[PDB]
Amino acid sequence: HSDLTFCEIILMEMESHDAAWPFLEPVNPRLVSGYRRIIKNPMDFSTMRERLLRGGYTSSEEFAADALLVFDNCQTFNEDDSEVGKAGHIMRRFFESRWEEFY
Ligand SMILES: CC(=O)N1CCN(c2ccc(NC(=N)N)cc2)CC1
Ligand SMILES: [Mg+2]
Repeated sequence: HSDLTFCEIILMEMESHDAAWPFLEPVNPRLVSGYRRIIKNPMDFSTMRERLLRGGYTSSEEFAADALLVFDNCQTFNEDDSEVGKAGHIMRRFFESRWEEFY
């Protein structure tokens, strides 16, 4: 239990973060040329939200794996100096620092 309440806090905080806009909804491969081919396990904050609300996280580590998948994917598809990439670095650093001051 106590693991999952910290997941709620950090996901709520990532959901309302300024730099969260690229990650709130699943990427739409129809709009994003080449995303289907490059990103084999897409992940986003609303899917983590859907899974967290339904209970589908056994431990905080599974939650963290999805979080890190958001930022691993962001770095695979977007150049570091791109507008989405810059947002993603800000979000990844945010997650990592928040996660470490809980564990
Ligand atoms: C999460 C991720 O990797 N995404 C890449 C594709 N997305 C995107 C949005 C806006 C621009 N820029 C523009 N002028 N339309 C480029 C790409 C957003 C999600
Ligand atoms: Mg990693």
